[PDB]
Amino acid sequence: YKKDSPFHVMITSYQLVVSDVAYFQKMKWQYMILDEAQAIKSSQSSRWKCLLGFHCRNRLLLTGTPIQNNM
DNA sequence: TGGAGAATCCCGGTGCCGAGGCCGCTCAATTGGTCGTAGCAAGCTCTAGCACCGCTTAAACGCACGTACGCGCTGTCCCCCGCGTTTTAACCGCCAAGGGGATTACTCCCTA
Repeated sequence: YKKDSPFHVMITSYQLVVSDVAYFQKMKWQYMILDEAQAIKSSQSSRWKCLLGFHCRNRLLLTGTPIQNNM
């Protein structure tokens, strides 16, 4: 997108990237941020399984408590 | 027959919204191979379906005859229609609630 574009940064709930996943996986993302990435900490979670498969160049996991319960 | 008026048509204008077409994906239809079987073909039995004959009688049928019931015809009325006034509540819009369900979190113990 260039500066003349309908949007630049989109902000979304973890609830919607799962619910609207079929719309999200039909688009190509130039960068991704994940606030409180402890939400992604479980590999059996759909929000992990969904966001794993997003077509994105670069990703940040923002967290303050990375280690959590287990390796 | 005529007529007036009320009801229905038709013609043109406006709008909206849903049908028909386009695009992504997927997943469910198709290709190719294996294996079992099931139902198709032959052969045997003999079951019961068909045909025929002769007797019996009881069910059918032609006709007599009446009277019981179908239907047109008259009278009445009352009760349902048609139309004007009154009233209500059906329809629409917009917000609210919550209630259900699927995902996520984290311990505890069954079971492999």
